[PDB]
Amino acid sequence: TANIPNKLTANVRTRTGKGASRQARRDGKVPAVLYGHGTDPQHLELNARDFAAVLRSHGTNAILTLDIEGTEQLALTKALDVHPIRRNIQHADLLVVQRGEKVTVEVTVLVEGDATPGTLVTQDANTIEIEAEALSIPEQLTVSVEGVEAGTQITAGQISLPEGVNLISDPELLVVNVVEAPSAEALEEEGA
Amino acid sequence: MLIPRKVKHRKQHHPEQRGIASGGTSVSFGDYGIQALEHAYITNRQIESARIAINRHIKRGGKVWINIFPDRPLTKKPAETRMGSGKGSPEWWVANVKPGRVLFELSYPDEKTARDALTRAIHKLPIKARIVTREE
Amino acid sequence: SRIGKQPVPVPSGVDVTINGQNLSVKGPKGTLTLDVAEPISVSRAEDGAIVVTRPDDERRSRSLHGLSRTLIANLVTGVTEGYTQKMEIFGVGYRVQLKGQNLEFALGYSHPVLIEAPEGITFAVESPTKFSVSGIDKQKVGQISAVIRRLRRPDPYKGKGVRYEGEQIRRKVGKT
Amino acid sequence: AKRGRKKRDRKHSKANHGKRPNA
Amino acid sequence: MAKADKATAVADIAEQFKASTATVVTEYRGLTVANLAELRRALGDSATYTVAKNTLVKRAASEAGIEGLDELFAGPTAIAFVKGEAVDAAKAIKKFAKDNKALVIKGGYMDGKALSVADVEKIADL
Amino acid sequence: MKVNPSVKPICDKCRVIRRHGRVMVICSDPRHKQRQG
RNA sequence: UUUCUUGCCGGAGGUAGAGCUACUGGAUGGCCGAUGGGCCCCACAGGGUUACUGACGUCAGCCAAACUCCGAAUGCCGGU
RNA sequence: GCCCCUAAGCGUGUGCUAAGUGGAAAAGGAUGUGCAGUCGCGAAGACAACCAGGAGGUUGGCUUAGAAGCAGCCACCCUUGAAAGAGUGCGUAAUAGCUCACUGGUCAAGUGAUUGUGCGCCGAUAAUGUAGCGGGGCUCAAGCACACCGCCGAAGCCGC
RNA sequence: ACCUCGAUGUCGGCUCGUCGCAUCCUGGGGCUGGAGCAGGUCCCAAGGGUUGGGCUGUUCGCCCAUUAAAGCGGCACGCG
Ligand SMILES: [Mg+2]
Ligand SMILES: [Mg+2]
Ligand SMILES: [Mg+2]
Ligand SMILES: [Mg+2]
Ligand SMILES: [Mg+2]
Ligand SMILES: [Mg+2]
Ligand SMILES: [Mg+2]
Ligand SMILES: [Mg+2]
Ligand SMILES: [Mg+2]
Ligand SMILES: [Mg+2]
Ligand SMILES: [Mg+2]
Ligand SMILES: [Mg+2]
Ligand SMILES: [Mg+2]
Ligand SMILES: [Mg+2]
Ligand SMILES: [Mg+2]
Ligand SMILES: [Mg+2]
Ligand SMILES: [Mg+2]
Ligand SMILES: [Mg+2]
Ligand SMILES: [Mg+2]
Ligand SMILES: [Mg+2]
Ligand SMILES: [Mg+2]
Ligand SMILES: [Mg+2]
Ligand SMILES: [Mg+2]
Ligand SMILES: [Mg+2]
Ligand SMILES: [Mg+2]
Ligand SMILES: [Mg+2]
Ligand SMILES: [Mg+2]
Ligand SMILES: [Mg+2]
Ligand SMILES: [Mg+2]
Ligand SMILES: [Mg+2]
Ligand SMILES: [Mg+2]
Ligand SMILES: [Mg+2]
Ligand SMILES: [Mg+2]
Ligand SMILES: [Mg+2]
Ligand SMILES: [Mg+2]
Ligand SMILES: [Mg+2]
Ligand SMILES: [Mg+2]
Ligand SMILES: [Mg+2]
Ligand SMILES: [Mg+2]
Ligand SMILES: [Zn+2]
Repeated sequence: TANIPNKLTANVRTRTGKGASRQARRDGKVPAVLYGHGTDPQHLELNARDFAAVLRSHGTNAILTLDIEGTEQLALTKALDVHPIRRNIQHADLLVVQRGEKVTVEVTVLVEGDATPGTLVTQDANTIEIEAEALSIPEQLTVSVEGVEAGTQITAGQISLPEGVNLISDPELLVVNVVEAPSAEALEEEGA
Repeated sequence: MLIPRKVKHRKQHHPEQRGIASGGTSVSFGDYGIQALEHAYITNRQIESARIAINRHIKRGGKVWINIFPDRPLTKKPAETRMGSGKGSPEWWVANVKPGRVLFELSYPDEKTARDALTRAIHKLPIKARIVTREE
Repeated sequence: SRIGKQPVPVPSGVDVTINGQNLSVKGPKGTLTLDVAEPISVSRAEDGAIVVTRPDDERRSRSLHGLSRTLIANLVTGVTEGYTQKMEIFGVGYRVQLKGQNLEFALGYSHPVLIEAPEGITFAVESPTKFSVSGIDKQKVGQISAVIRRLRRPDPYKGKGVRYEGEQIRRKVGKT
Repeated sequence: AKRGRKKRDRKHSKANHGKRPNA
Repeated sequence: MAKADKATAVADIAEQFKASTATVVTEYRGLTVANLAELRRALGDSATYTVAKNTLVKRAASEAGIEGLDELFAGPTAIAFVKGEAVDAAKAIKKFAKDNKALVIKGGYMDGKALSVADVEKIADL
Repeated sequence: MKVNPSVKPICDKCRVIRRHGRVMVICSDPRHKQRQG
């Protein structure tokens, strides 16, 4: 499992404040902050279209290499802020990472397969925490369900993982649950 | 018909209806859900009507979640009465909702049927609404 | 646009004269005049074809190009060969007959109904149950055909009335 | 009725800037 | 169908033609499923009966010298490969065509040259 | 000829058109005919 | 000039907001659930070998003028 | 505020409006129109249109008088393939037929969807006389949006 | 409770009008679970007409004989 960095251009902010941030967002640049173990916080700007394209292409957790006035830095998108209604990228958090580091990254999980007629699939947990080096973080994790019946509680620890990844979350977590199909009587009874 | 078992205080002011919802603005119980846009006081009977409308069309499979509960009361005084002489009595219960709040959540295999049921539900509410999914 | 792109062929036995925007065609069956839309210009290809061109690519020009092309094609075809339309009758005791330039019907009313023949159109009947209408102008032929058809109200039970050759009318049965 | 709606919508003129006495 | 699928079909017919001795071209229009299945069963003993696309066979014909059959691909075309012997399948298709009256043989290929319908009939008779 | 604020293609054969600023739907079945107003 | 305005400095609050394993209440869906703090033989010993209850726990998503682990701009007193 | 009533611009440049919107309004409905961003397909022949094939166990099981693809429930299996879906319907008590879904042969490049936005349409309806631009009138804007140049305008300020 | 208490006189009935259409008849159409007479529903339309009696002061309402019909409302619940 290997991944390649994505290149983007960033500029040093001239002014800081709510007015400046609003003006930049209106213009079409999303403000962001770069901080890490280097003890040297920096706050920059990115191109909204390019950033959105990169996120769409390579998921939420992507390795980014930045061109800061001719200097190259390796950064990871730690967290994002999204407006609940307009659905924009209000702000971004970037963490400096060098090759050969252990990081805690949350990765989404997907469920695919076929179910028996009396089986209904439910997903209690959508994300898990895994520890791996920067360049081998998976973009998606899949779990297969085929011909299960009755109680088939899928445990988080039971998920198959690649090499070089540690399951930070305890094995006690439950991710996917399978229960008998509902009925009209139960549906009517519930909610009254 | 959802009502609270008991409340510490039985008569209260009008709930505040300003601002944008902060919590519960993301949908994670199933696959599809509803989010509001306007401000209004959703009633218990409206909630019941929406739930019945969804269920009667979904029929066998799936299940529905409700993320709100009409616990805050409202009062009405007897008609044909002058003003004053004290406050009225509680009549119907409402739930405060703000833009971004997620109301209902449904999980079902078929996207077409799910969206049809959600639209049937939306048509019964007093405010505009939009269908949203689990993925970002 | 797509329909109007193809130039309209001109048969040898057709005489075409162009005077600015007015257009006239002389042929064996007669002559007719025409007026073209101002925004669109028409040109005569030297190889015996009609060329219609549009200056722009907006809504009005796009709409008018095909209309003008089809109208010119219809005009040339009509002046060349002509146009005809024939009908047929159904029911019991329904008859048609010809008297000079006029035509008389018998639809079962207390009185007989007459139809007046306008200019440039002639009626022809071969059988008491079937007749035909002939003319040169397609629009006029269609108008008179519609007027003839509208004489009797629709009947979805017994199908009594008049209609075109292969026209199929929806029918339903009243059990009572 | 018609009369009441007319006045309150007449406050949206350019000069009054949106505020008019007695609504 | 995808580009990979079309390429796979081209390669499939290319190798089928390479492994086959000769082939004939016929029209499958106006034939019912029952008689089509009957013909397939009759011809399955020695040869194979399938349907080929005009452009697809045109492209697959570039490898060999059968490019002269390009002019014969106008309209519907059903391709048959004679893996075993030559005359059995030709006579079978001729008898089926004359019995049905709804099938017309466009031509065939053998000896590295295309031949007209009269020559196809003569070789089938031989 | 139904007259309602909302007009929809009831069956898979209806076609929606526009005439003189009024949106009406026509179809082979007479029942399926209505207009806005 | 002790009045008022501006800059600077020292001052105590409990709103808006937000939060809940931080207290009192309302409350959405899951998990084992001993022990219903309890019921097929009542054995003094297998389970809802049976659709319950499931406490306490734990997974997550919420609400309150008479809830506050938190908490501002204006406002007010004093000094220059 | 600057077409006339009336003092001053039937001002300059770039775009939108076909509804007198401008000069009344909601849930909701819709092939009106301009801009920005998408995925699928398209020279290996896209979409529509105009000829052929659209089948065999098969009437799949329960249900019913009845159930054959089309009151209802379970799989929603499979052979032949180019394609057959336990089939979206308007068809008969039940069969039988018109068909259709994907696809073949002829023409030749646009064809669909949601995504966000500027303007618009329907929803529209009370009583003495148009009467919801102040009047005449205006889409050859005298309407709307973004920039630029001027003027008229009080007992406000300046001048004696 | 905003004008009228140094005054805005009142419920029905009689006489006399005028206006709106959310139409009772007369006039023109669409769809029908429209065979025809006769019916149900929607669309356009305000030129004309819309009776006489028994009962209560009535409004309202029941009833007796007719016609095409015996419409709903506004004008200080029209009009001393
Ligand atoms: Mg909260
Ligand atoms: Mg609503
Ligand atoms: Mg007010
Ligand atoms: Mg002092
Ligand atoms: Mg403090
Ligand atoms: Mg306190
Ligand atoms: Mg608050
Ligand atoms: Mg608590
Ligand atoms: Mg939460
Ligand atoms: Mg308060
Ligand atoms: Mg508080
Ligand atoms: Mg205070
Ligand atoms: Mg002047
Ligand atoms: Mg001008
Ligand atoms: Mg411009
Ligand atoms: Mg209008
Ligand atoms: Mg207006
Ligand atoms: Mg409106
Ligand atoms: Mg809508
Ligand atoms: Mg077919
Ligand atoms: Mg089968
Ligand atoms: Mg059934
Ligand atoms: Mg848009
Ligand atoms: Mg004016
Ligand atoms: Mg002064
Ligand atoms: Mg008073
Ligand atoms: Mg008084
Ligand atoms: Mg008095
Ligand atoms: Mg009086
Ligand atoms: Mg009317
Ligand atoms: Mg009438
Ligand atoms: Mg009716
Ligand atoms: Mg009338
Ligand atoms: Mg008159
Ligand atoms: Mg009146
Ligand atoms: Mg008086
Ligand atoms: Mg009076
Ligand atoms: Mg009066
Ligand atoms: Mg009155
Ligand atoms: Zn239809």
